[PDB]
Amino acid sequence: TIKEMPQPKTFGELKNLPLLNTDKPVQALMKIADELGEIFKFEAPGRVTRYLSSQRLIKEACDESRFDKNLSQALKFVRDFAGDGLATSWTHEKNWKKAHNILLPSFSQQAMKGYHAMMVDIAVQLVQKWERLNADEHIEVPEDMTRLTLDTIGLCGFNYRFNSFYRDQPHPFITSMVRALDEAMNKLQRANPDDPAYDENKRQFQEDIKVMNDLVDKIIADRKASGEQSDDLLAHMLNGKDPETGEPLDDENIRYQIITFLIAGHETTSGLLSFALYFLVKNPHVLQKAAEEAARVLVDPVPSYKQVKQLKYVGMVLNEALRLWPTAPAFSLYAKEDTVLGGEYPLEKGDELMVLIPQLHRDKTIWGDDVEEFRPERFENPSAIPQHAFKPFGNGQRACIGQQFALHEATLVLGMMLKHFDFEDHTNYELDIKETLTLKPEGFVVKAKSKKIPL
Ligand code: HEM
Ligand SMILES: C=Cc1ccccc1
Repeated sequence: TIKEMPQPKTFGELKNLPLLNTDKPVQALMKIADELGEIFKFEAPGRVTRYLSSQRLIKEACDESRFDKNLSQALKFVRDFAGDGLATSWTHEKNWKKAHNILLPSFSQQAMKGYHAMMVDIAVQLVQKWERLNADEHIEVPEDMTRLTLDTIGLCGFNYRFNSFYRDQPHPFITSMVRALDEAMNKLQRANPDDPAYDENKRQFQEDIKVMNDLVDKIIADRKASGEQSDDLLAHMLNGKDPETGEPLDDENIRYQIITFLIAGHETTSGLLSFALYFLVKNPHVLQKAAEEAARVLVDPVPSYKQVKQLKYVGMVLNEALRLWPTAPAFSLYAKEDTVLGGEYPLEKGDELMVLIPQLHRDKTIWGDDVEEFRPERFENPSAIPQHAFKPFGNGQRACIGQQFALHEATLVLGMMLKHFDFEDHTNYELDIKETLTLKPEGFVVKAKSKKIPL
């Protein structure tokens, strides 16, 4: 029979809404889940969702015959500049399935072999930056990781160089994309959005949408004009046809895909590299085992695709960082039809669910009692992990299309970092996780002492 769902504290007619009026709402929801357990109701004026934390319930939420992707309010705000690109589209929009089918070959593990050389171009620029630091300078870790991931998406995707390692202030496009994301997220905690206080925000948002559209629309038009034949993401969208409908993407949807790759991939991936290096410096025995593998495998001056696939322990480090702090920490679902969740929670068609990934990844019934320890070896026998226990890239057809790109990039870069430098947590850095659409260890800094191995 039916179980009644717990609910966190309420604020009269505002219901639970003021609980998300905080700088770190994911971390606040994790503490609620510790207090209330695997499922709790969350109400706001005019809306409700149910937050899920256990593998037992999230295995069912991941059944695509019963639940489909919902656009969170954050994604609906991002949609104002990401349009109907893949991340901010409903599964029922025609341009979702058309873009999914056209793009999927461009994102496969096999496709990584053609992106590898340009990933090494940007990775070598990061290593050279660090080798050229003076004694006792330091590294700002998320900032350098983000320079790397943005430049790698831009080059590998569309043959465009942001030249982030040549700058203090980013390329105008980046400045506009970052200020537009930041406005979209700030709209989630704005009590009176038509107050004159926000006139300048409005004006600045429209200006940044035009900067992004103008740049990306020109890159697409320049490529079509030159007839330059390439195999990059832009090439495949200009050339590719959906096998189902037989149609290509139009130029406006190509622009939205390019903007989408930039915003979906830049901070997720740079957060994964930042959290990985954080956990290595805080666990020197794990750092040592990952550095030994990098030295044994990366025997040439430039890593090859085949070498990066042999950095097995580096891969487990990266999975263990995604376990503890998955950098896109939540995703939303709706019930396609009335159904019962977990034998005891009846749901009506349209009812929303939220998957709280960091909490899923702390389920002691899956991982055992040491869930807060950073132990990459927990990924040595991955066939033993039950279904839907480990969800940093989302679920099903609406899972991350960039997963192979992100992990090849992060394994290559973290392997080169461990081959080339010893690392010092010179400030005994205290973890402070800043939340935007993604998670970052804010202010994480290290010193890197060169092992003096040439490139
Ligand atoms: C470690 C890094 C990354 C993480 C943790 C991550 C995480 C996720 C998650 C959780 C989703 C599902 C969102 C939802 O259900 O609402 C998603 C979707 C998506 N991501 Fe990633 N992502 C990463 C890197 C990337 C990269 C590098 C790209 C592009 C190059 C990319 C492109 C996309 C796209 C286009 C979608 C929407 C796919 C669809 O719905 O068809 N991501 N990602
Ligand atoms: C479009 C932004 C985004 C960010 C994280 C995951 C998926 C998409």
